[PDB]
Amino acid sequence: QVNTTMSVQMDKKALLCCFSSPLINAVLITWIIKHRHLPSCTIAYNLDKKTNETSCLGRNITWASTPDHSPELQISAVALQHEGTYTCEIVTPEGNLEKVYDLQVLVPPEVTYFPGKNRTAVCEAMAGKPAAQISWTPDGDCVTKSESHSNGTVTVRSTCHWEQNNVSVVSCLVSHSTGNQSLSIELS
Ligand SMILES: *[C@@H]1O[C@H](CO)[C@@H](O)[C@H](O)[C@H]1NC(C)=O
Ligand SMILES: *[C@@H]1O[C@H](CO)[C@@H](O)[C@H](O)[C@H]1NC(C)=O
Ligand SMILES: *[C@@H]1O[C@H](CO)[C@@H](O)[C@H](O)[C@H]1NC(C)=O
Ligand SMILES: *[C@@H]1O[C@H](CO)[C@@H](O)[C@H](O)[C@H]1NC(C)=O
Ligand SMILES: *[C@@H]1O[C@H](CO)[C@@H](O)[C@H](O)[C@H]1NC(C)=O
Repeated sequence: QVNTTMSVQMDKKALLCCFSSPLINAVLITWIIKHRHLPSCTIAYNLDKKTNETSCLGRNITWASTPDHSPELQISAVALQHEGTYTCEIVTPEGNLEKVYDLQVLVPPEVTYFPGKNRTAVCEAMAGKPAAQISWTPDGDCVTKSESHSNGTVTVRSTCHWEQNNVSVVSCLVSHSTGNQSLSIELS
């Protein structure tokens, strides 16, 4: 329930801090990783016996470094499969402690822009997470179509037409939390 929401972009490295203190007497540290559909996996470290185990092979999930006073999980390269709950269960001589992360994966859209026939322009934001928002300058008569994909990404495709014959150059803004992208299009 009490958790840290964390947003990480595709292909970037993510670091999930369990705690950072020389005072916490951790005997065993376990990360439990849960997904909506994908099966769960675990990385565990025995600080007493200096031994470790993993059921996360092929998921690019490891200990950032050997855990001591700053136990930290590392995702070397974030991918859609990484979205889920990351729970750090700490066993100390006094009892149990926990740190929960809710990891969200952001996918930047792949954009394209092009003029069409009869003073139309097309702006597309391919497979973004969340869906990108497309806006035009100046205002046109547009049709925007969004397609949700099974991986959680959304493709947005916009086609406009401008009445005013004083309009020769149009601008498309593709807004996204990972960064805005805009380009101007010369009408036919
Ligand atoms: C994390 O906390 C937020 C805000 O309270 C909540 O919306 C979300 O569902 C929680 N997630 C988990 C995995 O507990
Ligand atoms: C964890 O286990 C793997 C496989 O047994 C090992 O290669 C790795 O060095 C261990 N990690 C740490 C932080 O000791
Ligand atoms: C693991 O990450 C590396 C880059 O650090 C990447 O080349 C590889 O394809 C990734 N493997 C999986 C299964 O995600
Ligand atoms: C998500 O699905 C779309 C549509 O199949 C695909 O174009 C895109 O490459 C996928 N995204 C990722 C990050 O796998
Ligand atoms: C991206 O564009 C939107 C819409 O104009 C704006 O609200 C937002 O501040 C922009 N983001 C950045 C980082 O400039």
